[PDB]
Amino acid sequence: IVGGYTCGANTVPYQVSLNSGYHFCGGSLINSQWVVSAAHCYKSGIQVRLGEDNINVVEGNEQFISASKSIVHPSYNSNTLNNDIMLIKLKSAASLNSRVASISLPTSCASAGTQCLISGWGNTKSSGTSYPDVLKCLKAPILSDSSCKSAYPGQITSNMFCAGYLEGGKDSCQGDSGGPVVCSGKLQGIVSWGSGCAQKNKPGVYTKVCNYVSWIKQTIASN
Ligand SMILES: COc1ccc2[nH]cc(CCN)c2c1
Ligand SMILES: [Ca+2]
Repeated sequence: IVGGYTCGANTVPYQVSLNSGYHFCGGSLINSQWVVSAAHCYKSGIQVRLGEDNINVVEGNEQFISASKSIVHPSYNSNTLNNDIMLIKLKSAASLNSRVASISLPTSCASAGTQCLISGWGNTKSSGTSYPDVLKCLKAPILSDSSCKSAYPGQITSNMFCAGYLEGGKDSCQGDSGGPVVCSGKLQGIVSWGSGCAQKNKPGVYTKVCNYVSWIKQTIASN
């Protein structure tokens, strides 16, 4: 997260870190046994880390639970990042509390202008590299479909939205991948892609979760 703020320990209780020996992606806890992330975060050997603030220090609220199964969206296209969503089933249910909590799926798609919270442990610079150890937060609005399509001609599908600032300076970045965009207490987006981070006229692009609720619910019910 470039141009954000330090969230504060366990203020974003649905945020997960996907760990394969190191943090490599975020995700969101949607019930005691399931995480949603980005399909581009797929790999085998995932441990889900819940209750994290500092990803390098054991602070006492963590739960470390191995993935049993990963399900990439059947229509995920790694070239276009259309359908950039994946579900991860935990080996055992998480213990839910004020610091480890699920985030509700949306019943409705959020409109342009809605303010959202984006969180992650990604890079905090738009040029060069500095990785924070504690969770960073950014408040950003959903942009109009027309602004989003004007910024990324020929690349925005109906399964994507833009959020952020056309001015630049505030955005999700490398290592924020898979993390949540929460608007009005519902999961509306997944950190998916962009052209660099925090560049002028290049907002972040997010998976439009409201289009996937039926797939999520059906998949969870049968796995
Ligand atoms: C440094 O460039 C990258 C590299 C990989 C990335 N994944 C997701 C994003 C978000 C951009 N908002 C991103 C940016
Ligand atoms: Ca920790």
